[PDB]
Amino acid sequence: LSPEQLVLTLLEAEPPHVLISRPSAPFTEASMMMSLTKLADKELVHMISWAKKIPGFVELSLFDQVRLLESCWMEVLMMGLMWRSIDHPGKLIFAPDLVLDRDEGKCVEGILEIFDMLLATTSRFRELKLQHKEYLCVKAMILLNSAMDSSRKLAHLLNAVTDALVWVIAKSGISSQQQSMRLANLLMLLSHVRHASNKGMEHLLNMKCKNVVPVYDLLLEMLNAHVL
Amino acid sequence: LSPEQLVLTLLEAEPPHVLISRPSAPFTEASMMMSLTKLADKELVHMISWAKKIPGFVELSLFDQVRLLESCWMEVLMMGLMWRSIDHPGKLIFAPDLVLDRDEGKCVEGILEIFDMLLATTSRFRELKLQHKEYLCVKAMILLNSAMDSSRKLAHLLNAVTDALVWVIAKSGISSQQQSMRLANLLMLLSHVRHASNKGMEHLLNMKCKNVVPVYDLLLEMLNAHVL
Amino acid sequence: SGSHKLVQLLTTT
Amino acid sequence: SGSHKLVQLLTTT
Ligand SMILES: O=C1C(c2ccc(O)cc2)=C(Br)c2ccc(O)cc21
Ligand SMILES: O=C1C(c2ccc(O)cc2)=C(Br)c2ccc(O)cc21
Repeated sequence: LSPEQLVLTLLEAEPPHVLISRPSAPFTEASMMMSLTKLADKELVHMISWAKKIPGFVELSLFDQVRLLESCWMEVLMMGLMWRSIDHPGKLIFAPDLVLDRDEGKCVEGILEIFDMLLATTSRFRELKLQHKEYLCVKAMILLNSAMDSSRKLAHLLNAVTDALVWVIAKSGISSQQQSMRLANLLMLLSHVRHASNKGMEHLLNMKCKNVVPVYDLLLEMLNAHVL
Repeated sequence: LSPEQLVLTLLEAEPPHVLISRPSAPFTEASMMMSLTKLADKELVHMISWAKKIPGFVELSLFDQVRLLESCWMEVLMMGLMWRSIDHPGKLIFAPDLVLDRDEGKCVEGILEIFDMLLATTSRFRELKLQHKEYLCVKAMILLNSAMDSSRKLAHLLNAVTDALVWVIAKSGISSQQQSMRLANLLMLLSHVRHASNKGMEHLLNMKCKNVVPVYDLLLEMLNAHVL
Repeated sequence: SGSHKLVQLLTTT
Repeated sequence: SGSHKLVQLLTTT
């Protein structure tokens, strides 16, 4: 499976956007969390289907598939959020009809911090002019790199996606040194995504304990991350 | 300054080897943690000197120097732990007189999770055969990329360390495709360091609150500031 | 708990 | 976040 075919396969596997609408009135702490969690819940279902379309993912052991998904889900959700927001500075496009202003992050205690590192990272991806194909590779890499016989099969799958990303950057036409530098600049941002995910999951868990918003079923299983 | 001499300046910034004076008392729960925090504290002092020895770091605003070190210190400490443990499979070489077994991490609740994370990432760098000069650039990059007149100075320096790592990989003489692959593999591990670091901080904070480990002035400060 | 909904979506759908 | 330990080490040799 050549790099182009892998990239092409990821492009097709892109899940359609989940449509959710902003509540009628100005957000309240409860209505914002209900919105964010309802969207996350529905996107998680599609994320599972997306993952199965990633070459070799279904060939890993069920337990590994689970561990990988329990470990990266929020990062994947956020990587998708930043991409949708790439062409809208100061804005977070959670959904077509759910465009949040940084200032709206004031109604939920502690989420404003989250919105900021997301906006900051987005600005960075904007600075670098992240491309669609690049984005596809990176999101897949996040899933396969969340390693937080298949283990060997996993490494091979990550190198396949890495090769694809390398291939995409090469097609841009920049010098060989600049390709290396771009590959580096793009990947140095994964640490930021991982950190944002951590704050996000700590935050959501807190909102749940606070009874600020209900969290149950699939969203919950992912949150607890212990179905195994 | 050529990539080569920038790397030489990093080698020159390396902190001295630190010992904890006799790991006496088979390791129990209290003595283990007191040993780990005692060492962290000594290392933090050396870490400050190290940061200042990196060309351009002291040129950053005082506000930036502080925020960069406050966010990356645990990651840097762990990156150092891994480089020292790279040639000792199954062991974490915190110091010559502080060598810990996964079984010994069973003593403290929540530590086995951290140790396994660390051992696995160390095992990964070992597979990749991480070189001493790569370690130097990576550690430096951790400090400069922990950013969740002066802003432009940072990006400049971060670009310089990145250019140095690309250079180091080029001297290995391997294939161009393999150089890109190696670069991506090394960088993707920063996610794992950031992750284990977030877990160590959380465990350490809990320990502070219970007053289970002696009060360490510098370490206490680095810990408190980070969360807030 | 440990088999149901993540696991269901992964192997059932 | 200052106060002084980290800061004094950053401004002395
Ligand atoms: O669920 C949450 C999301 C989210 C939702 C959909 C999406 O596509 C990306 C991220 C964020 Br931000 C967030 C921040 C704090 C929380 O307690 C829960 C969430
Ligand atoms: O201080 C701690 C370290 C450490 C110390 C020195 C070093 O070079 C690297 C890591 C770890 Br692991 C750790 C885990 C849980 C804690 O509550 C405190 C620490």
